[PDB]
Amino acid sequence: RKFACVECRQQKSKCDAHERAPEPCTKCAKKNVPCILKRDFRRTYKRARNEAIEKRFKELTRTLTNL
Amino acid sequence: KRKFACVECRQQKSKCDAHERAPEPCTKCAKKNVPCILKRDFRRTYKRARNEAIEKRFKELTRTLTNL
DNA sequence: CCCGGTACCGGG
DNA sequence: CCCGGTACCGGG
Ligand SMILES: [Zn+2]
Ligand SMILES: [Zn+2]
Ligand SMILES: [Zn+2]
Ligand SMILES: [Zn+2]
Repeated sequence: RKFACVECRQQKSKCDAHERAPEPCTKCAKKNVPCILKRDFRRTYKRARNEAIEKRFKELTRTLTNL
Repeated sequence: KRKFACVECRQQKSKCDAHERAPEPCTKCAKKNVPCILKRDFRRTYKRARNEAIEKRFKELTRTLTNL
């Protein structure tokens, strides 16, 4: 059907791009950011990803310091 | 604070207007001539699975008795 | 901004 | 009727 754009999918917000024609969806406009489409796109769980990077980062640093 | 859908509409993943329909059963439930019940804790039920499963446990029993 | 958690579309 | 699968609300 009428899928939601990348940003709106990431922010789990109501997207009206499919109605906004070539003009960026309201949301992406209210943020002055390219309203991109990609039926393939999947949301990124930020919070998690960060906790991971911090952990994987410390773990790395720590391991290196072991010399 | 969101408006939950009635049992039947949840079971059928159909648009439910139970709320904006006051005491009168949700549109969908009325047309099906069935009770429009509301239960927050209600979870749908996968029919096709249940059936396929029920047929196996039965057919397994059929082969055992037949294989004798 | 982010997301847990639903409502519901579209199609078989 | 049934559902796979995705849009979006409601809130911190
Ligand atoms: Zn959008
Ligand atoms: Zn957009
Ligand atoms: Zn209903
Ligand atoms: Zn109903």
